[PDB]
Amino acid sequence: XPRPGGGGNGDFEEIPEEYL
Repeated sequence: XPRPGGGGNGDFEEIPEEYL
């Protein structure tokens, strides 16, 4: 769901916040 960093400019797939 929520993209890493909030999304917007840089719509990436959901990446574990726990990792890096």
